[PDB]
Amino acid sequence: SGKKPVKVKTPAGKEAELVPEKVWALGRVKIGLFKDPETGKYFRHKLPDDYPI
DNA sequence: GTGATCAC
DNA sequence: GTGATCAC
Repeated sequence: SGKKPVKVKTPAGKEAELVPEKVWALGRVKIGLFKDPETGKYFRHKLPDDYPI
């Protein structure tokens, strides 16, 4: 089932509400792996500090 | 330079 | 084998 959506900036520079595929703690910083739906390309982006890991 | 992850 | 993600 999907992860909680999160507002990210895409590598194109638009804000999108996207569902990460995978999330983890990068040391203290929470990181998600996202796919830009329009372009199909993967990118990583910081998650909120309270985001469920 | 570290810490984890995986599409490339 | 590693770029790229952040705050420290």
